[PDB]
Amino acid sequence: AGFIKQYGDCLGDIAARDLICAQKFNGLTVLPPLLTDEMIAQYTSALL
Amino acid sequence: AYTNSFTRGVYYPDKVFRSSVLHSTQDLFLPFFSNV
Amino acid sequence: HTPINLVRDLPQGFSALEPLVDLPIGINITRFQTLLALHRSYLTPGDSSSGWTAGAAAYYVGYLQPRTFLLKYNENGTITDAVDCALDPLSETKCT
Amino acid sequence: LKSFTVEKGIYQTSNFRVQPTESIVRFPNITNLCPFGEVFNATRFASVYAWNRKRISNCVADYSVLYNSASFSTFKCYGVSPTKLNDLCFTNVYADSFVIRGDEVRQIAPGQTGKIADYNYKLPDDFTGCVIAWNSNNLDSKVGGNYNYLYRLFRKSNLKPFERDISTEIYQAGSTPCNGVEGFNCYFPLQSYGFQPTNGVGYQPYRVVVLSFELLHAPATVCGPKKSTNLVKNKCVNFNFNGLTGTGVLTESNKKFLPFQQFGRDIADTTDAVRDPQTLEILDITPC
Repeated sequence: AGFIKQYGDCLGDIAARDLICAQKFNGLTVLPPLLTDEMIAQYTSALL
Repeated sequence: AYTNSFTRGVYYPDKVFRSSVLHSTQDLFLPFFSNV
Repeated sequence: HTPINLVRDLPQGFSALEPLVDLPIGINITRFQTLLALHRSYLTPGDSSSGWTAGAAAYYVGYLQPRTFLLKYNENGTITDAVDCALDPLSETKCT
Repeated sequence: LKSFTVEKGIYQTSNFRVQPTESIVRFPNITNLCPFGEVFNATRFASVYAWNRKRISNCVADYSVLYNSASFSTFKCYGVSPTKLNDLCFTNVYADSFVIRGDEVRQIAPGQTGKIADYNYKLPDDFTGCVIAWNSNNLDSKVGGNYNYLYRLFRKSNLKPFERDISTEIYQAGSTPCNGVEGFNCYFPLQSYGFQPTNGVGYQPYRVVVLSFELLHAPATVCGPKKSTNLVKNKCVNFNFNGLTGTGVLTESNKKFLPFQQFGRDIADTTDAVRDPQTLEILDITPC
């Protein structure tokens, strides 16, 4: 969550302890959902 | 005379550091509960 | 190395063995033999007849076998536990 | 889209990628250098027939000094590029240092024949190694003549490569039993070289060192030196640590590595934070 990872924090053999960062390495990207969680709640609020 | 080496005989397979992970490997090890 | 108030048999507990040395000898070794030392006190005469004491110690030898193991790495990087998946059906499941 | 007209929407045209700023090559700390000084800057030299053989192993052998230095008349490497030694590593290295005549210097090479090549010091046809030689007219030569260096006139058969024969025994050329002494058809097997400072170039004694580099499967003990660069952090860089390479931004980490362990690893099996060979610092892995 947050979609922001410190580049530097990341560079060597430990950061891949952070799996997402490692994924960031090999072209694997995770696009964010268009409807944000906060947004999703509102619907759930409304439908309710 | 024989005894039971219950758990012992485990040494780090390599220099590589790992953390909070379960890493399977096959290496020469003393078998658990082996006869010594 | 660990201090122990062990039974003659080895203590039951888990510990790792860190690598001290890596020697490039590159020699083919078929066999080995252990060496012990004698211990003589002031009282003993120096001669080899019967003035010598081997001491209490005992050692054990086992043999390694290619096996699969699951090593659990701590946050530290030390290995807390291991599972011998060859050992038991419960163990076999653990690796899978 | 392969079209002149584009409908409204969001389209993925290309890929964004930060290019690396610089290249970093690294090898471990320089210490534990092989004693070259003992061989090259040696006080005394052995004879050709029985030459000194000092094995060099368990070190980072820095060849650069020998290649760059002016002091040697010639430096020739058959098997590998002389420039390559800094990069190349060999399982075992043997240094054969001996003093021989200048004219004969050419003989120290693979596939050669002569007094030294056949009887004295023979090299393998395949021989991989480098031969470095220089003059020692100043050191070795004596006005009276420096007899100390001997080579061999007679032998039962030709000498194999790197085989040396120290033996003093009287060689029996003929049928008559020598019984340990010279006489008809009995001669001391070695003859000395008369080097004198007055003599010519060919005549001058030369100290030659040949570094054979046996290559086996066995672990390689003698590797080349480390040409390293400075470490820059917080920048997408192309880094090359001891074993591995990659691009990312090296940052200070808060990881506690064990004294023995060199590299970390991802759960996934990735390269995450590495220990710098020069400084015992732990630097975490970040794709740029």
